Amino acid sequence: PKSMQCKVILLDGSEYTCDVEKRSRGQVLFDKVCEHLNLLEKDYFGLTYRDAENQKNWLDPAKEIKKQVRSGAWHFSFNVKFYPPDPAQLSEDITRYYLCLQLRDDIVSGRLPCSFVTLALLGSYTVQSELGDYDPDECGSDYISEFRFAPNHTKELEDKVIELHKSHRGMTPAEAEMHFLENAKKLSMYGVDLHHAKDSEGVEIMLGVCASGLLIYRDRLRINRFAWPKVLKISYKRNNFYIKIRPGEFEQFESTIGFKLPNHRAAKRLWKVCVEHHTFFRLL
Ligand SMILES: Cc1cccc(C(=O)N2CCC(C(N)=O)CC2)c1
Repeated sequence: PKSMQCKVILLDGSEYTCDVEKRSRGQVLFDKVCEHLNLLEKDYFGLTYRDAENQKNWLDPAKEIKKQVRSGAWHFSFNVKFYPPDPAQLSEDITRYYLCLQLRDDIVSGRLPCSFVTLALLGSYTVQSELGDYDPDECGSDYISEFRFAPNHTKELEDKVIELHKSHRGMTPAEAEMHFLENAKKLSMYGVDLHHAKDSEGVEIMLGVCASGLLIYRDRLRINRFAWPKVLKISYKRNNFYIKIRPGEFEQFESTIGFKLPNHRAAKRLWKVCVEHHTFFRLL
């Protein structure tokens, strides 16, 4: 039985290596990673890989790994797939812990924009969780933390993290992680997966997929929001993605909004993440 080596980047930035039979479905690898991580609440997570176009794709647990990675290396990342709207309702601390690690990367990467004060508050909870109570021995007026807190670090941000860290004396890692999540979950881009698209008039927009529904960012003056209930059906054809929207009660007919994606694979990728989000958040 011939086995392929798999390399998985974990949320702490470490590499897990294992082997699976070469015809294995994604679920086989995912189960091995989750066992390694002592993760039971697996439903919120998945593995990503990079395609021949270098785009992030979700490894489908139901399909053979080889028919997805195709010509590419068997190299993956472990990621949050479905961001829980209320992390306090997760049953395990270790689940909240992996969600915190994901969000810290979302923030440092700039996928999850954040005000100065929220960057410093989130940072202060991370330090409390990672190091425990504030110690002036480690920290002088010139302190810079090893922790990455933001897409651009300043001395003022490092100072504010320490100031808030001082206020958290006696907080346990689980408690600090829960506070981190209570703040992160409120950010306007929390758990929003963004896709580049053009509207029916060729104007560049972003589509966001999240728990509550589909967002159309036409600009900061005009964001349209379609709660999952308002979304009749989803479809792709060629480079196009279509959303059918319920009529207002007493209008007779649904509306169709069409979008032009960069290529056929980007349209199919958007369709599949929408279907998965609608199913997941239909059942939550
Ligand atoms: C489709 C739809 C319907 C209602 C609200 C939104 C919205 O604005 N989101 C989702 C929630 C998110 C958050 N931080 O909870 C802020 C962005 C989207």
